[PDB]
Amino acid sequence: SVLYNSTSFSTFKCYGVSATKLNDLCFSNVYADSFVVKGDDVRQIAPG
Amino acid sequence: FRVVPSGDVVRFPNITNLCPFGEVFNATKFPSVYAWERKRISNCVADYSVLYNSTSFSTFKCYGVSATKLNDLCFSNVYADSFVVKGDDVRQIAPGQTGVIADYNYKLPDDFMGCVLAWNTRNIDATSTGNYNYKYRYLRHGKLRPFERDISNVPFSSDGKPCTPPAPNCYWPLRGYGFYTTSGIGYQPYRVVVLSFELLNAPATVCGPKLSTDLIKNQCVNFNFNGLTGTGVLTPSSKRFQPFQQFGRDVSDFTDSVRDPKTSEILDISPCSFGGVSVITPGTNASSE
Amino acid sequence: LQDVVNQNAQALNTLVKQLSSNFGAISSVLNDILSRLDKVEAEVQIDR
Amino acid sequence: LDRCTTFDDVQAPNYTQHTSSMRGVYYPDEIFRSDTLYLTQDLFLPFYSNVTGFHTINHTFDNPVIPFKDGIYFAATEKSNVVRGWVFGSTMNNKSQSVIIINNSTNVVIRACNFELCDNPFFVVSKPMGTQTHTMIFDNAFNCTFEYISDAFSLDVSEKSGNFKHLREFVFKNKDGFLYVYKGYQPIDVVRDLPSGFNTLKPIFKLPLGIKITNFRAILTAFSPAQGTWGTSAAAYFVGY
Ligand SMILES: *[C@@H]1O[C@H](CO)[C@@H](O[C@@H]2O[C@H](CO)[C@@H](O[C@@H]3O[C@H](CO)[C@@H](O)[C@H](O)[C@@H]3O)[C@H](O)[C@H]2NC(C)=O)[C@H](O)[C@H]1NC(C)=O
Ligand SMILES: *[C@@H]1O[C@H](CO)[C@@H](O[C@@H]2O[C@H](CO)[C@@H](O[C@@H]3O[C@H](CO)[C@@H](O)[C@H](O)[C@@H]3O)[C@H](O)[C@H]2NC(C)=O)[C@H](O)[C@H]1NC(C)=O
Ligand SMILES: *[C@@H]1O[C@H](CO)[C@@H](O[C@@H]2O[C@H](CO)[C@@H](O[C@@H]3O[C@H](CO)[C@@H](O)[C@H](O)[C@@H]3O)[C@H](O)[C@H]2NC(C)=O)[C@H](O)[C@H]1NC(C)=O
Ligand SMILES: *[C@@H]1O[C@H](CO)[C@@H](O[C@@H]2O[C@H](CO)[C@@H](O)[C@H](O)[C@H]2NC(C)=O)[C@H](O)[C@H]1NC(C)=O
Ligand SMILES: *[C@@H]1O[C@H](CO)[C@@H](O[C@@H]2O[C@H](CO)[C@@H](O)[C@H](O)[C@H]2NC(C)=O)[C@H](O)[C@H]1NC(C)=O
Ligand SMILES: *[C@@H]1O[C@H](CO)[C@@H](O[C@@H]2O[C@H](CO)[C@@H](O)[C@H](O)[C@H]2NC(C)=O)[C@H](O)[C@H]1NC(C)=O
Ligand SMILES: *[C@@H]1O[C@H](CO)[C@@H](O[C@@H]2O[C@H](CO)[C@@H](O)[C@H](O)[C@H]2NC(C)=O)[C@H](O)[C@H]1NC(C)=O
Ligand SMILES: CCCCC/C=C\C/C=C/CCCCCCCC(=O)O
Ligand SMILES: *[C@@H]1O[C@H](CO)[C@@H](O)[C@H](O)[C@H]1NC(C)=O
Ligand SMILES: *[C@@H]1O[C@H](CO)[C@@H](O)[C@H](O)[C@H]1NC(C)=O
Ligand SMILES: *[C@@H]1O[C@H](CO)[C@@H](O)[C@H](O)[C@H]1NC(C)=O
Ligand SMILES: *[C@@H]1O[C@H](CO)[C@@H](O)[C@H](O)[C@H]1NC(C)=O
Ligand SMILES: *[C@@H]1O[C@H](CO)[C@@H](O)[C@H](O)[C@H]1NC(C)=O
Repeated sequence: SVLYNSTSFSTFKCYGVSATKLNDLCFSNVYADSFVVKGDDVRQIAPG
Repeated sequence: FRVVPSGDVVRFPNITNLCPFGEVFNATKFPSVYAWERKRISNCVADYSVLYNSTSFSTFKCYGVSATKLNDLCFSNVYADSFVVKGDDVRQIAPGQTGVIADYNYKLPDDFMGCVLAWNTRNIDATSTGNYNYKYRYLRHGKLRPFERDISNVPFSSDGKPCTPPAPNCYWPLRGYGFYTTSGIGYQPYRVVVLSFELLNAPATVCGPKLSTDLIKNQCVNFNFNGLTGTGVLTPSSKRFQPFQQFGRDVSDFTDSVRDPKTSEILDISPCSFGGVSVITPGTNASSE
Repeated sequence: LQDVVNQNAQALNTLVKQLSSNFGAISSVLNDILSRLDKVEAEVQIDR
Repeated sequence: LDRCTTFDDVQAPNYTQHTSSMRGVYYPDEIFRSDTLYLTQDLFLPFYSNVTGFHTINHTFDNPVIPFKDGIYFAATEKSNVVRGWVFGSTMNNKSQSVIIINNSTNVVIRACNFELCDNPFFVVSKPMGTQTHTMIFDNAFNCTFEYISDAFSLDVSEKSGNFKHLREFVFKNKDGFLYVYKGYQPIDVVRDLPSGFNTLKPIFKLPLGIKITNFRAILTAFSPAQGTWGTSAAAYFVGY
């Protein structure tokens, strides 16, 4: 929730878990991958 | 023994006025999301094709019903909710979302039935100097429940105790959108309308554009009562519905009785095919009779 | 003999009553399904 | 009486205990059924639950703030129309939205606003004349979001004597921004208690208020023998969860 005052996301999608349960869980072996793409290429960042 | 229908019956209520598409979608003013507004819709014809010549919707999504069936149904207990959000926030107006809007401003139920519409309004709601009249809440203790609104303006502290605005760890909970003419699409204003209703379980007074016919009795026909379609034989009934009841059901959950929406007469509905049939043959090798 | 009769009748009546189960579909009424949904999703519900 | 007053020398409530008796059943949906048994799961009042009684008599004028929890069953036994409605809310002041549902002498009024609620809301009726004189529910209202006014009628507001004659039952629920209201009625002839029996309630309202409801208070009637002096008439109402 600290992000609410500083960031706005055009895309936010979650797989394997409901977005409304995130606050009630603990997560194992967490990694974050970062990069930059073009606007039309964002849709390609998804399974399949 | 099988019987096929030989007729067609359509029964809708007496409706003359067109629904207030102009009032809803063309209103001069829209409210802030944190103070979203609700309006009842009743006793009108929902002929939405009239919008085709005046409106273009960036977002249109329906839940609980197929968009291609809307013209053939009648809707019960219809409300329309209106407010304004940012371009990046539109995605949050959907069941099971998280974020500032879905948490503190406006939330839909998990079993939502209805439709969501949204369109860009930069030319109307954005100015070169920046328009700050639209606001949203970004601080709150706990999340809103579905279709709940909070319009308080109490100063906010994480500790939870009362504080005075000019003091550390004390903030005003409402913030203003900044809508500029030169902003990017993600920071441009959008107008949103959310329609909610129920289907085929109770009385209705909003319907699609359809022509009603006469009532045919004691004959296997196709029928459509207030959007509920089927095949059967209609007879007069001795059951007495209460004013809030529109359909009756048997132990198999089959719809076996209905109140006519024009005369208020109660009708029983019965299946067409009925009866046992047997075939006696001496053998196809011997005869075909 | 009485319970033979009763067993037969109960079996048939239970068969009639069991038509009210959803089996995981949005409804147990084919007419409701076909009045609300288009063919593609109606097919899934009817298959259930 | 232009503003709202506080009664002086009022006895504290006695939260008398009673039991429900197969009361509080309502129609679960709008589908017609007959000659059948139907199993369903919902918010119901369990048989023989403990209920709390509140009384107006002599110098006892019971109208505390009562928790709402997950829904309410509210039954009034009376003979002279003392209980007139309710106020539902969370903080019960002008810091949040509250909804008033009242039956004044001529109309049923429902309003959702920021109310400057008065801790002692009541109607005033003159014993010698039998006419309603004042209403003192709230001092101010603003930011109103919902209003409903029914067709006009006439009520017998005069005081009566004898045994309690009318039992009026209500069920209140709050779900997805809607306040469900169910109602039922019975003629009775009793003295003090809540009669035992069975009676199904019917839906009346489904109000699209969209407010948080955690507390509620009842609105009562005060019978004044003379201008300035405050009196009461016998009446009882009972609450269950
Ligand atoms: C029927 O009896 C039950 C108990 O058998 C009563 O429910 C009890 O109500 C009290 C008063 O609100 C509850 O106490 C409060 O609960 C919480 C947790 O502490 C909090 O709000 C307060 O600090 C206070 O303790 C109590 O928990 C509750 N008991 C149970 C088991 O739920 C009920 O009120 C009776 N029915 C009536 C009076 O109509
Ligand atoms: C019970 O409550 C109802 C609802 O508030 C009261 O009726 C309303 O009374 C007000 C005045 O107190 C009326 O306002 C005025 O009415 C006329 C309209 O031509 C005119 O003088 C003003 O323009 C103003 O609107 C209001 O119309 C009226 N509402 C209705 C629906 O009739 C009623 O008086 C209350 N009864 C008692 C015994 O207090
Ligand atoms: C709920 O009621 C409150 C209290 O009345 C409303 O707040 C008030 O809203 C007005 C109208 O927008 C604010 O405008 C003020 O008016 C003049 C100039 O027009 C001047 O005092 C200020 O520059 C300002 O523009 C007013 O400040 C504000 N008052 C307070 C004490 O907060 C509020 O709008 C209502 N909420 C809803 C959702 O209707
Ligand atoms: C959220 O961000 C806002 C905007 O930056 C913060 O409010 C600003 O605070 C600064 C520092 O005091 C002021 O100079 C600005 O005028 C404020 N902007 C306003 C009031 O619109 C706010 O403090 C942040 N909140 C939290 C909890 O960090
Ligand atoms: C649909 O909208 C169009 C565009 O506004 C309407 O056609 C215009 O009609 C006005 C009034 O006669 C003319 O001045 C314009 O020149 C027309 N625009 C054209 C022809 O491109 C049209 O009448 C509307 N249709 C309906 C059925 O309302
Ligand atoms: C809907 O309109 C129809 C058509 O006018 C009404 O049906 C007629 O009502 C009149 C007045 O009672 C009768 O004399 C006629 O016999 C009815 N039938 C026809 C074919 O005219 C009907 O009452 C209206 N329904 C409602 C609910 O207002
Ligand atoms: C909301 O209610 C409170 C409490 O009754 C009101 O507080 C009063 O405010 C006025 C104006 O400042 C003072 O003169 C009074 O002394 C305060 N208390 C009382 C008991 O009257 C408050 O004004 C109400 N309204 C608002 C908008 O805050
Ligand atoms: C003015 C209030 C209307 C109330 C709606 C009535 C009934 C229930 C729903 C009807 C569907 C209307 C949505 C039309 C969308 C147009 C789509 C487009 O143009 O791409
Ligand atoms: C992000 O980095 C910028 C650049 O240093 C800095 O000004 C800002 O405070 C940081 N935090 C946020 C929330 O943007
Ligand atoms: C909408 O409102 C505008 C502004 O008043 C008006 O010009 C227009 O005719 C209305 N109707 C449509 C379909 O835009
Ligand atoms: C099959 O065919 C003949 C000619 O129809 C029929 O009469 C005869 O009974 C059959 N043959 C047998 C049963 O062997
Ligand atoms: C209230 O209860 C007390 C005991 O707690 C009893 O002594 C008293 O008489 C009661 N008063 C009334 C008015 O019922
Ligand atoms: C009320 O007052 C009357 C008259 O004095 C008295 O007889 C009666 O007992 C009182 N009732 C209660 C509950 O105090």
